[PDB]
Amino acid sequence: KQEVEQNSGPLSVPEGAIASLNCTYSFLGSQSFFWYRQYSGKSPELIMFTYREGDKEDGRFTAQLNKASQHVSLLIRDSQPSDSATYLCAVNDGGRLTFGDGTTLTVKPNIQNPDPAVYQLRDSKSSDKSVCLFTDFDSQTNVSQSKDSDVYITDKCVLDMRSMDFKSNSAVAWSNKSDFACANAFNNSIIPEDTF
Amino acid sequence: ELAAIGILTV
Amino acid sequence: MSQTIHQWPATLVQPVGSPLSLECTVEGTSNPNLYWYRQAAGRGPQLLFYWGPFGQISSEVPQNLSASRPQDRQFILSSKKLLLSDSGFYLCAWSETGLGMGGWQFGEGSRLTVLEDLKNVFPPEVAVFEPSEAEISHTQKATLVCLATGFYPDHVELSWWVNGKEVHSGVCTDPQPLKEQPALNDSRYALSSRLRVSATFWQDPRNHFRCQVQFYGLSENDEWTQDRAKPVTQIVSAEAWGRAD
Amino acid sequence: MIQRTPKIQVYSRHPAENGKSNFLNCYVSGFHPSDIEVDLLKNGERIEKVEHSDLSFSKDWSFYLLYYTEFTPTEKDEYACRVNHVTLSQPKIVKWDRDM
Amino acid sequence: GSHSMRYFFTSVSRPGRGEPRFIAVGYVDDTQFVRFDSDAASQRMEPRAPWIEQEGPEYWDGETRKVKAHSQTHRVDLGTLRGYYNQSEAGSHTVQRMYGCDVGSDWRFLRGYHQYAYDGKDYIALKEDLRSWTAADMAAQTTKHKWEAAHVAEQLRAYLEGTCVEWLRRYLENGKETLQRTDAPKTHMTHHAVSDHEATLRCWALSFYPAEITLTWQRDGEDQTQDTELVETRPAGDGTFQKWAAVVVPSGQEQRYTCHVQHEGLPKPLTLRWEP
Repeated sequence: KQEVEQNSGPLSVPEGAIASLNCTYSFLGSQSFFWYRQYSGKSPELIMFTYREGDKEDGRFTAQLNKASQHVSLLIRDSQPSDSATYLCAVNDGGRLTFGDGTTLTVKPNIQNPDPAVYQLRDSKSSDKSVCLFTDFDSQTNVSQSKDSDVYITDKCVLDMRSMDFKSNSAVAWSNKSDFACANAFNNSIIPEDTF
Repeated sequence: ELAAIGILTV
Repeated sequence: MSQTIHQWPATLVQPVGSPLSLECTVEGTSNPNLYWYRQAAGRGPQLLFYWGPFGQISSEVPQNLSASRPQDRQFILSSKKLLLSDSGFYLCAWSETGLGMGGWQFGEGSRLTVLEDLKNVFPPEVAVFEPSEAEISHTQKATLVCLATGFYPDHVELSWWVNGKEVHSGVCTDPQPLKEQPALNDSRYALSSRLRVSATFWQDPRNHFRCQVQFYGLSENDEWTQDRAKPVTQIVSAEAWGRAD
Repeated sequence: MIQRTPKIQVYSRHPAENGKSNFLNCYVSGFHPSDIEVDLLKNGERIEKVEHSDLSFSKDWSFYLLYYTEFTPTEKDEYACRVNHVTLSQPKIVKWDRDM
Repeated sequence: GSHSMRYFFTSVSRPGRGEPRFIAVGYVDDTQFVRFDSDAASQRMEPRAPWIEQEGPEYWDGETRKVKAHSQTHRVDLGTLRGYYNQSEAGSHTVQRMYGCDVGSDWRFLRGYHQYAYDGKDYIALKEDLRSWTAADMAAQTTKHKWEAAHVAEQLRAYLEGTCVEWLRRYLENGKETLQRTDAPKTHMTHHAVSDHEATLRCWALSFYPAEITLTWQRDGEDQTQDTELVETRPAGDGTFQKWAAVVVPSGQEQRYTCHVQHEGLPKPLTLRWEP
């Protein structure tokens, strides 16, 4: 709304860096302040609250309140991809909380050994689709939407197979057209290796 | 300005 | 022994004109402050009702909505006749008696989608795609892909089950779905997720892989006119067994 | 539990002068609990349209209220304040002394 | 001069009727500026002074929500306290609360308060240092322990030292035409022998603001007096106050005695002669 204002983002921050989320409120009588984290499709989860000037640290999170300038901040230390979410600022303006619209944060993972590659997956009995997987690319590579074609390509997604102590980026593309080559798919910006 | 904190039930 | 808050149902798809009934329960405190918020996409939660332990304190007066508190720890949000506008993510929250720092936690929310025409509802078709031998050889890893396509409305829950156990490590599911028919107002959606395991773990034919998608749809008794089985709330899945080379 | 019996004072807003309007006041204080009956009497007849301050209390938690109403004092008229409370065994009438 | 802001809450349970009567009032110095009465039709925090009507609807909505929250917490307290004092549902009981700020001539924080009473007696209070609790008895120790677990005193410290003084300063500023004024008292001398001679005498003081006055009787002597009658300051209704102090003297006409009147704003300690 206008009572509580935050930039919308998406705010990008490298893995390992500090994310600084800001918030301004216009209700002079606000006596307490709160920060919630909200993962896509989920309800908000409380991070911290504060009712006094200065800083308040809770692990990697640090809320800062400055009443004179009516400003509230949240600093996340040693940011991680799992921190990717929308951070909500709320002000208590009586016996309730009034929220801002949040600032969406995206933490890009550090890919230790980028080895971009495009693979065509095999499908089960019913196979009207051909599926192409673009994976292991550097976290600096952007995957553009599908050209004026009836093929589909998802936005990049980040996975952490805690077992192999390894992180990976992925994008999936598919189509039911017969002329849909896997090498041609993803026509945008890279220097990967195509199988065969 | 009424208190909006520190007011709990006994 | 500690403080908790639960909400249900989790997701609802319901026609314009239908009645609504959401419930919220709290445990581990007594005489708490109870709140009902509504959250629209791209925005923060907005307050509908704020009840103190003995009654309503908030002055807002929504349309088609009413709240009640039949018991200390039970809070209800109702409507006798829903409007398209009532679509949203309904959230319940509590705070300790008085004005303090205790509480301020939300329940898990109730997503509601109100539709004008039910014929637009389709459950997802699910399909699993098995690893390429190439990836297997260029790296000792195998990535399965699940594809949930043709669903509407767009709030499904996808999960992978390896040997009857829900797994998370190595899982990557798209945050939001994509519209298959971008220019269409009522376009159906698609979502993908990947499950990456080791080559040695995939090759083993003893390992069972399965993609599951919980879909929320119409109720058994909703009005229906199409020549296809009513798309009620259901789970659509696709399986796959390992394959040595 | 503590119950405290009220102190009662009756006086006027501005200096009493026959013929010109002002306000008659009855100030009750130092009492507890808060329930209390206060009436302003006009020659023994209860004056209606009586207004009173919002309930409050002092350091010792004892309550105070100020009841009042506009009036026009004269030579052949006596005013008083009738007060009753749980601490009194009988309602108490306090007359309005011109110089008090 | 110094200034203060304070809020007074009273809740009285009325079993057999329904909810408790709840009355809340706010003061800046000796001037009431807001009130709330659970029986009023309004069900809103109401302004009782012109300078507070300057605040917008956001402020009123908030004060109204907060005051109702206070009310309901007190209603829970009434039930909890009966339990603590093992008393029955049939008896009417009272809970009271007061808190506020004091600031000096510099408008800087001097002291804060937050106290609670049950059935007219101290139940729990926040000590002068705003860090410790004075618990009346066993029941209050229970409360003390929970208020300590929840850091009630830290929260009140934030309110009393910051929010309350910041708002006190704002209010004094907004209503400088009224709150930051000083009305000099209109003094007089009245001594009637009516039936029996022996003359008396009291120092009158009318239409003065604020309510603090330290009038005393003495003739060419030091600050020591012995009498058995005097009147406490009382409200006039127009927003002003009026008080007097009596002392008995020898018969005849008006003798020679000095009255020491102390009041703020007043140019200098006034002492009316009137020897005729």
